[PDB]
Amino acid sequence: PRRKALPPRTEKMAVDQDWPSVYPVAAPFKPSAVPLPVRMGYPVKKGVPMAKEGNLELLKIPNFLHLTPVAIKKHCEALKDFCTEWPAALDSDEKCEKHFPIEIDSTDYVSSGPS
Amino acid sequence: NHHTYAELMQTLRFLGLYRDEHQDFMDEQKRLKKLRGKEKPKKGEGKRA
Amino acid sequence: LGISIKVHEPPRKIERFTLLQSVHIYKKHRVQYEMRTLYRCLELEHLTGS
Amino acid sequence: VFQDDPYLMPASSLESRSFLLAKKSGENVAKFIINSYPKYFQKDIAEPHIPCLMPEYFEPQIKDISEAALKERIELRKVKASVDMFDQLLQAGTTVSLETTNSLLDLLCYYGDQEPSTDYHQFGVTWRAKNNAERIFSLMPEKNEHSYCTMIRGMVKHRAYEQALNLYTELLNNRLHADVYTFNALIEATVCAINEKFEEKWSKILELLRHMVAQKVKPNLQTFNTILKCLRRFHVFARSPALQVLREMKAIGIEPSLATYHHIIRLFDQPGDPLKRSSFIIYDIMNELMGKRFSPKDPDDDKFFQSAMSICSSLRDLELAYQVHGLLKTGDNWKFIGPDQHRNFYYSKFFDLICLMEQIDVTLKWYEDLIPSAYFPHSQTMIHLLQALDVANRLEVIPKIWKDSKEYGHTFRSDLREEILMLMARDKHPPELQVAFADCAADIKSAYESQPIRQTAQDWPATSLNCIAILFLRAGRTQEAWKMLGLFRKHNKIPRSELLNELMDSAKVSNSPSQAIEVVELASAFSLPICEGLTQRVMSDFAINQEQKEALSNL
Amino acid sequence: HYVDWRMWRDVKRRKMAYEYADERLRINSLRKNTILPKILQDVADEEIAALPRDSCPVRIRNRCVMTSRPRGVKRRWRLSRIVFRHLADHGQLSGIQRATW
Amino acid sequence: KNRAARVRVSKGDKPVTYEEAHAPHYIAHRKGWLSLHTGNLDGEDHAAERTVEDVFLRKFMWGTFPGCLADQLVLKRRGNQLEICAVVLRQLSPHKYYFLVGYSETLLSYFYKCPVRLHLQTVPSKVVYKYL
Amino acid sequence: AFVIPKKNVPTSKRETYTEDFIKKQIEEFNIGKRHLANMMGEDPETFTQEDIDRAIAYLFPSGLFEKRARPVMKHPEQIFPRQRAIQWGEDGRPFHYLFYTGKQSYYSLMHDVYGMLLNLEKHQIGSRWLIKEELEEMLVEKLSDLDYMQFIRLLEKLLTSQCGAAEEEFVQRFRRSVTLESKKQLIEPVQYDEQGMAFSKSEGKRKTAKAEAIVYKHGSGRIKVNGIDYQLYFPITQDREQLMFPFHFVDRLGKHDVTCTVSGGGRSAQAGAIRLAMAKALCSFVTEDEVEWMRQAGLLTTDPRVRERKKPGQEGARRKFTWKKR
Amino acid sequence: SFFTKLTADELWKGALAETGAGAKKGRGKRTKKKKRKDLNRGQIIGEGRYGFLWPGLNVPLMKNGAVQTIAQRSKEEQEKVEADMIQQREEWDRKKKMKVKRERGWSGNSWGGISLGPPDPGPCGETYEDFDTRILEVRNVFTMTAKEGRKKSIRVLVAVGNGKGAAGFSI
RNA sequence: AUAAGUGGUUGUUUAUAAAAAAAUUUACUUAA
RNA sequence: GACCUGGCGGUGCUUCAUAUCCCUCUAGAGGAGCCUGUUCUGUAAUCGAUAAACCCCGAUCAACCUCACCACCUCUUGCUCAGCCUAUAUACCGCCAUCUUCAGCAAACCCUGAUGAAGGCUACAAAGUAAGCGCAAGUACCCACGUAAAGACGUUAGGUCAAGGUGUAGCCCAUGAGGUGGCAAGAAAUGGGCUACAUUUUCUACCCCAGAAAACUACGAUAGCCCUUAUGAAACUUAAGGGUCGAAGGUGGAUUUAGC
Ligand SMILES: C[NH+](C)c1cc(NC(=O)CNC(C)(C)C)c(O)c2c1C[C@H]1C[C@H]3[C@H]([NH+](C)C)C(O)=C(C(N)=O)C(=O)[C@@]3(O)C(O)=C1C2=O
Ligand SMILES: [K+]
Ligand SMILES: [Mg+2]
Ligand SMILES: [Mg+2]
Ligand SMILES: [Mg+2]
Ligand SMILES: [Mg+2]
Ligand SMILES: [Mg+2]
Ligand SMILES: [Mg+2]
Ligand SMILES: [Mg+2]
Ligand SMILES: [Mg+2]
Ligand SMILES: [Mg+2]
Ligand SMILES: [Mg+2]
Ligand SMILES: [Mg+2]
Ligand SMILES: [Mg+2]
Ligand SMILES: [Mg+2]
Ligand SMILES: [Mg+2]
Ligand SMILES: [Mg+2]
Ligand SMILES: [Mg+2]
Ligand SMILES: [Mg+2]
Ligand SMILES: [Mg+2]
Ligand SMILES: [Mg+2]
Repeated sequence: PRRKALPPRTEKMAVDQDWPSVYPVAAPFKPSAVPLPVRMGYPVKKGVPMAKEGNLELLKIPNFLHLTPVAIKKHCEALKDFCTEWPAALDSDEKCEKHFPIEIDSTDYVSSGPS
Repeated sequence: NHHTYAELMQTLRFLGLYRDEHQDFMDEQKRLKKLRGKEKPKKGEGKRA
Repeated sequence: LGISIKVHEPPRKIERFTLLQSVHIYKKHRVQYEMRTLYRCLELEHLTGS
Repeated sequence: VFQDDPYLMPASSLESRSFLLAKKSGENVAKFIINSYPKYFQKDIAEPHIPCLMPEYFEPQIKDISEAALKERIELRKVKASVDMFDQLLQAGTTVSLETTNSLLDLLCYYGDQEPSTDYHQFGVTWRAKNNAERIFSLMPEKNEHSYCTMIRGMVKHRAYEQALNLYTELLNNRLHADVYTFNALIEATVCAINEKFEEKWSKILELLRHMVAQKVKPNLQTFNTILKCLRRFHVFARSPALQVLREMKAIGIEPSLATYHHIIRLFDQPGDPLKRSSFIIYDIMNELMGKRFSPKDPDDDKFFQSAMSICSSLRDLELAYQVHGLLKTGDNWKFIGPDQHRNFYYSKFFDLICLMEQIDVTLKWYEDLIPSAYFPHSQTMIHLLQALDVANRLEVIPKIWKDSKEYGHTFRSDLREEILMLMARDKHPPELQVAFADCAADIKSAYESQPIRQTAQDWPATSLNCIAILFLRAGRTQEAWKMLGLFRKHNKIPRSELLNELMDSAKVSNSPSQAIEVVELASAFSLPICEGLTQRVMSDFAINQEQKEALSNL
Repeated sequence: HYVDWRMWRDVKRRKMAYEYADERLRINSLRKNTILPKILQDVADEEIAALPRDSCPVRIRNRCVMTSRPRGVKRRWRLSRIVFRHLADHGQLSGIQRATW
Repeated sequence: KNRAARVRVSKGDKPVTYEEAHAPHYIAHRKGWLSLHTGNLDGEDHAAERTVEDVFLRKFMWGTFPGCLADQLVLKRRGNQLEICAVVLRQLSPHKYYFLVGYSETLLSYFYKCPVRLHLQTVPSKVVYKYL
Repeated sequence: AFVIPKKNVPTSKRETYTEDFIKKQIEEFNIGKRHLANMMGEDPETFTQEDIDRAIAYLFPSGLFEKRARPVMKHPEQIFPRQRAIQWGEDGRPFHYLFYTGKQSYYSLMHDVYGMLLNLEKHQIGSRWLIKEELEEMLVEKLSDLDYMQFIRLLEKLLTSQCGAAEEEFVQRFRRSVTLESKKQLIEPVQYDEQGMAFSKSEGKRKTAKAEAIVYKHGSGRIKVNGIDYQLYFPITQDREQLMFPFHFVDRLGKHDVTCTVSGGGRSAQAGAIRLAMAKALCSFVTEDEVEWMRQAGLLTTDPRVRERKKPGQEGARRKFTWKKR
Repeated sequence: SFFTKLTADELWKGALAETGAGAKKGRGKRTKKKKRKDLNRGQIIGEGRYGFLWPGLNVPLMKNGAVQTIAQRSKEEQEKVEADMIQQREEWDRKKKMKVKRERGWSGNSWGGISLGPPDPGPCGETYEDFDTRILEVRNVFTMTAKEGRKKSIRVLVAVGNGKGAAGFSI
């Protein structure tokens, strides 16, 4: 015979699951793993936007499914541990430049590529 | 580096791991011309001296 | 994370340039292209290195 | 590690294994090409530089005869190049450093003068008496302690115990102390060499310990683990000595690793009914190890959990299994569960025990968590989940269990495709369940029809056939149920008494005398002893006189 | 395996020009001032005029890297207008669209 | 008449994909970019080197998965990473797909000196937007 | 027998959305609606459509200039085209007595409205006749423009004659509503400075020039453009005549003080931006009738005439290169 | 250059020259017509010139329950594989040079008398397998158009009949 | 109700075809 | 002989014509010098475009390079599992011109014509229903406006084998590859542009309330000579500046372009 594809696992997903476990990091939109009936595509006349499956328009979006509000709050809790506290004495900019007269500026440039 | 892009993709074809539709096309045409007798003459040992 | 943050949109940049539309002649016919660069500045304030 | 497509998702444990080998196979072909054509991959674009995405060079690039050039062949583990260069270098008469010679020996001994195979260009004794390693030692003018030690260790791996012991004698003749590793290798040699009883081996062991103490050699974890590893042959006489060893390490300060307990639990778990002695020890071990983060220290640390779980399941200790599993899930301990074999074994046993000894609701919770997230079931572990559902009198789930059975590659498994029917047909049920099981029934019917085993031999368990028929009747597909009758005669599979008995009701519900006659006429042809009893009921219930004589005349 | 012999002649020019750049720089510096004696600058003139002609950087031509075209190349992508458009028109250049205003 | 990247009308019988069905004047309007990196942004560098890499990969993938691709690649870049999002068909053995994923990823990571991933999305048949 | 190649005439899959198909879509939307609220950490029971749109916009961000090309997750009834229900049963008899006209809905309506007019004989702003595209959706029948026009004629003929409450509510089914925008100038708040002086401030824009004016309720006629007297900032008279224009028109030369700032453009576009900014700020201190007259004098409109781009292959915005016949 | 190589679709479209001004108005009068060959037809993924055997692609992944390693066919063995490939191509081409015997009607080159088989089955299961269909006349008729010019249509006359009294004809 | 001459040559419908590649061992360590 | 469809008519009528007809409005081109194409002449010395729809066109660009040209001197499995800017754009893909400052092209049916090529219109309706593709809608830019963009099927074997690729034919000690040097001029004739001929001007100051100039260095060259500088290895040539020099020109014949 010819290997048949299993059904999408969105059906086995609980309407109350924790979504952050499904997409922990940035990953490309997978129709079989996202339980949303989302459609995209300029519709033909008397037609509907195209279904998620095989929809190359949805695969061209840089999606934010790995950064839901839930996920962010959870993430930032685990990261409060890493950050230290601003000197409460340095309330205003007046106080900043009283105690620290020099300011050093520098820029970092984030860009995609091998180098 | 055009020497690297052609030489890599040439071995990948000789290794069986890359299909070169263009080189397949040109091989077919070359094969047919040979049948018609329109084959490249041997260098030096040509019709002329 | 308890950081003070303000956001504004710096105005966009649209870089356009023109090319010939045909391979050989027809100088009066061009294709024009652009690249939009959109911006958002996150102004964070009073942070420690960590 | 798998691709997340409905069509590339593995759908069985075989695929789970096969798909990862295919991905790894393609990586070898890449790495084979990358290393065979380095020039196509020698253009570094990365900043910062990535050393690991560069090609590798395995051939020694210095052909001059010098001490430095020797190191390359040794570092490059090129046994043939080193010996050939060594021969020429020796003929030149130049001096070879003791350290350089020692390193050359390690490579030759470690691999037994057998070149490690890479990319492209078992039963029996692999060691050969006329091997170059032996010759090199003779040529070696000076032989230090490492020379003797390294040679013995390799002999152990190649089963050359007898001469290794003889070589150990020469070391003693030179009044040279051996290292910890030499002793650890020797311990296995003495025990594996001869098949003497424990007491004889025990005495020999104590002799070496006295040598170890006399030589002021401080033992390692491996030192003791080797003992426990060898003591598995004396599967009952080494039990008490083992407890001495365990307590001794704790005294010295060496904390037992997972490999230690692995040897222990294997040793104490022998074929026996009570196994209460073992039982106690297992329990104590787990109590000792509760909430203990482990680090890899012994090569056998990975085999613990599979053994632990096996015993837990053999003793049927659900509360102990939760402690074993509870330990695996602490910190980074899950990394010790070992290869795929170990992992299936663990989860297969662990879950069998759950289905048997746990509440059904909690079994379904563990069913959803473990499968296929962590474990691709075997055909059997579906049966156990079926049985556990029966014991819990939860047959509303059997339909779901059938779907999953197909989705894990158990559509054709004979054993499984029967139990489901039996349980679904054993009893009558409310209309809903009856209908529900009838839909599942037709689904399994398709499987029996399109059996791939049919190419070999089509099997049709009459019991399975019965269950189907019953369920089709309870739904109303009498016509389809009647088609089964043809199949019985076709496959020459006599129906079950219960199927024949229930066939009477089918005619009564339909109130179609014509069909009722057909059932009896066919059953009578087979002269089944149960059929005769049915004929008496039919003749009393409904039977035309003219039709009776026609049946008799055939006899 | 370059697109043609005109590209191949530019590949070599770019490579030779790179080899001699430090020498050419040093010699120019001598002859690009009023400080040094003219008898010395005149020697420098001779010296740099004797370096191979294909090390002279003005002889480099920015050809389409795909088709070798010597004119009509956008320098940010090193492609001719014909080749640039073909990728731009299929959607294959990140962030580049048709301009309308 | 304009020709660039237009599929002509034909006779109502030509299957075309959403991608193919849209002309270049729809590239920021009704459809997106098949590649996404930072080279072509104002102030950014290396647009040329990104472009040569993208022309090779599309060619590389087309011949490496012969007859399998059901649409165009989506090329993504995030920092050091490269993502190749193919939509393939369901005719090749999943064993062969896994071989090719492992092969292509490995070979491309050593060629372009970066982590390269390849996300397949199988479809039964080529998704038809319109019958031109 | 010559076998002619069988043409795949029905290549184009025609839109066929069975009622069962829709219900399976509404099911998936409800299930998906709950997953969406779960991801967003919101209450599945109060997740409105506007929460679906906000969430989908964030999770699948697209800049595509057309909204119909962006990702969407809507109720299947707002997405799929409404379709006519099966018009005959299993026996094959159509359910409507006007089936065979092809337009049972349109001619049913026409039959009804005609009767309503017939019975009447036996008895004796802000709203718009729905457009055709609307009636076709109300009737689900592709309709001709001449059909529509004939239909509307009956309706209007119905309005003319006396109608009861029952008839009027019928007509209203086809009379839509038109919100009417007011062309009435919005008046700027009167504010007060530290010294308690009343002023209003407004903005004006002319070409690339932008002006901000503060008009004081009381003053002498002092305009100070960018800190300079108006006569010195605008040495050109035409420029000064433009600043006079707002105040002269309402008879208020010499009654107000103005502080403006302008930037961009050239001198005369600056004069016209300041004119507009001053006129708008001045609306707070005149009557509503005077504001309307100022609107009808063209003093309160932004001038939209701005420089047009040059086109390629031309000399200018409109100017062409010389055309050479031969 | 690797980057100047195009796809088979682009290559055949240019080489075949199905479109162009030649096709229009019968300007091109070269009867000889090439046909597109799918050069991917007999191609196996993983099969190359050097004869390497890739486990999991070109050869089976597992042998005797063990994972195979990279292997390469012998030179003598590879010759057979390449020689066999040539044979299949030739025989595949052989099938397409065989001329089919078209049963002739009133004349060798005439459409009259040729049979078109039974009428196509109706929409609602209506069937016409009783009826035969013979062509009576094929004629290229022309009209003139403002844009193109000589526009060809085909007028065809057929007759249908079951041989039991029922018959008809249509254009 | 003015007057408006000319344009070498040449040119069209001969008949249909198709592929697949693929599936034996479903869980240890161990010993003689 | 008689038709059908189209074209065309110095064909009728009726409407129209939008910087899309005429009368109208504004600024120009055709005369001068200059700049830059083309042709023609020349040269040993490239190719392409060449009514509209070629003529500052391929070129968002040639001192060498670029380069394809000419002369001379070299090389021969040759950067390439060769190469060819050799022929054929009338074999083609690719990308376009043109009507188009269009609204039409239409598969599938049904009907009409005695079942001919063909044809299919009436709303108080009389045989057409039509999916698709254009137009439209939508979107870009500062709006519902405008400008872009879009703009089918076809027409002109229209342009482009010299962007690249390529069918067919040809070259393979050469029609290929490389080095050195060189041409790329003007009797002229014409296309497009720039600057002028001045008083609504010229020069300074200022960038809008000034002073001067104004037919002998008035107005008027961005042209010639001289010098310097910039870039470059190379500049009598390319560009910038300065000086010198004050030419033709005194609002341009037939005709002709653009703009709401
Ligand atoms: C000899 N004539 C009949 C001809 C022949 C060919 N080519 C061949 O016959 C080639 N034969 C080979 C293949 C070499 C054996 C031809 O290729 C051509 C033409 C005609 C020209 C005419 C061109 C003309 N102008 C530019 C000189 C023109 O203006 C038009 C026009 N329509 O206005 C053209 O059609 C023209 O440009 C053109 O295309 C021609 C040819 O194509
Ligand atoms: K050619
Ligand atoms: Mg155009
Ligand atoms: Mg202008
Ligand atoms: Mg004459
Ligand atoms: Mg004529
Ligand atoms: Mg006519
Ligand atoms: Mg002029
Ligand atoms: Mg002139
Ligand atoms: Mg020329
Ligand atoms: Mg020419
Ligand atoms: Mg030509
Ligand atoms: Mg012409
Ligand atoms: Mg040549
Ligand atoms: Mg042409
Ligand atoms: Mg063409
Ligand atoms: Mg000709
Ligand atoms: Mg508009
Ligand atoms: Mg336009
Ligand atoms: Mg439009
Ligand atoms: Mg031509």
